[PDB]
Amino acid sequence: FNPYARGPNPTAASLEASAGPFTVRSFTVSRPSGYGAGTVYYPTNAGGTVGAIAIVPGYTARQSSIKWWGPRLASHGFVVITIDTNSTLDQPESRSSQQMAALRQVASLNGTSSSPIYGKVDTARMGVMGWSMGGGGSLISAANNPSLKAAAPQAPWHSSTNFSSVTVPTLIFACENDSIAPVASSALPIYDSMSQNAKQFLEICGGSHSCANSGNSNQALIGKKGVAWMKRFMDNDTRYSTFACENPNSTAVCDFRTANCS
Ligand SMILES: *[C@@H]1O[C@H](CO)[C@@H](O)[C@H](O)[C@H]1NC(C)=O
Ligand SMILES: *[C@@H]1O[C@H](CO)[C@@H](O)[C@H](O)[C@H]1NC(C)=O
Ligand SMILES: *[C@@H]1O[C@H](CO)[C@@H](O)[C@H](O)[C@H]1NC(C)=O
Ligand SMILES: *[C@@H]1O[C@H](CO)[C@@H](O)[C@H](O)[C@H]1NC(C)=O
Repeated sequence: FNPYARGPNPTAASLEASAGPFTVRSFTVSRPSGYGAGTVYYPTNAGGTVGAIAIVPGYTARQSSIKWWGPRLASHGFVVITIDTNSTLDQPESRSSQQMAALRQVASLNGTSSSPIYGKVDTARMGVMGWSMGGGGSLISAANNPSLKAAAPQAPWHSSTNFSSVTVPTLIFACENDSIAPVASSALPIYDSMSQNAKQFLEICGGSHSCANSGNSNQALIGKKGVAWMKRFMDNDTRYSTFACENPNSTAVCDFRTANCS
């Protein structure tokens, strides 16, 4: 028996749906501690403590760019914080620090009797996501904090592609037609650098740099993969092993790679 398993046995249809099995509520963080602002999404009815995921936007961008992940993930049994950075022009290292400050504050709110997430969080089970420089920051977070259970950045950018130190299970979303952080010089080299981990590469056909953002036309596939990855690795939930590891057989997938996935 897996003490972290939540929710019904998954299906393709249940993971491609706009909403998971749990009812979601949200709040604005009242006093953001070490980052600009944040929104916490949480399930009201998960039936046990859940892991936490912190999601960071790209350069110039705000929560709106990554907000669709909050309800999508929380509805499957996660506490999700979407942040604004101290500056829209923060670089990846700063974004990583702020992402981890957001996870810290979620852990603090677990212990805060006034918070809607009082006693809802397993602080030992955490995940990192983000777009562009926030995706680079997620990879920095993973490199610096190997106790993180999963990473799933989208269209990442970092001034270095070498993440050979990362031992955290890492899914990279990439966008075929990205001209900001081209796949061939950013996402794919970042993927190829990682030698120690479970990892996956999923490139979306015809995608611009914003192909995994709020308002994308591939929420069925991208949401299925992001939830499956986080369930598999944050919850050690092998019910999700096939959904996490499979080549999905979608018209939307223009490049796929996976390694050390079980
Ligand atoms: C973000 O700003 C807060 C001040 O509100 C500060 O505590 C934190 O250090 C800043 N983080 C970075 C990485 O600059
Ligand atoms: C969060 O608090 C609840 C109860 O108030 C507790 O059961 C749980 O273990 C806490 N999370 C962590 C990681 O300690
Ligand atoms: C990344 O950095 C490590 C540590 O220096 C080095 O051994 C390795 O060759 C580099 N990886 C790539 C893919 O360049
Ligand atoms: C992949 O999906 C298409 C679209 O529905 C389907 O026609 C095809 O038979 C599928 N591939 C496999 C493995 O069956």
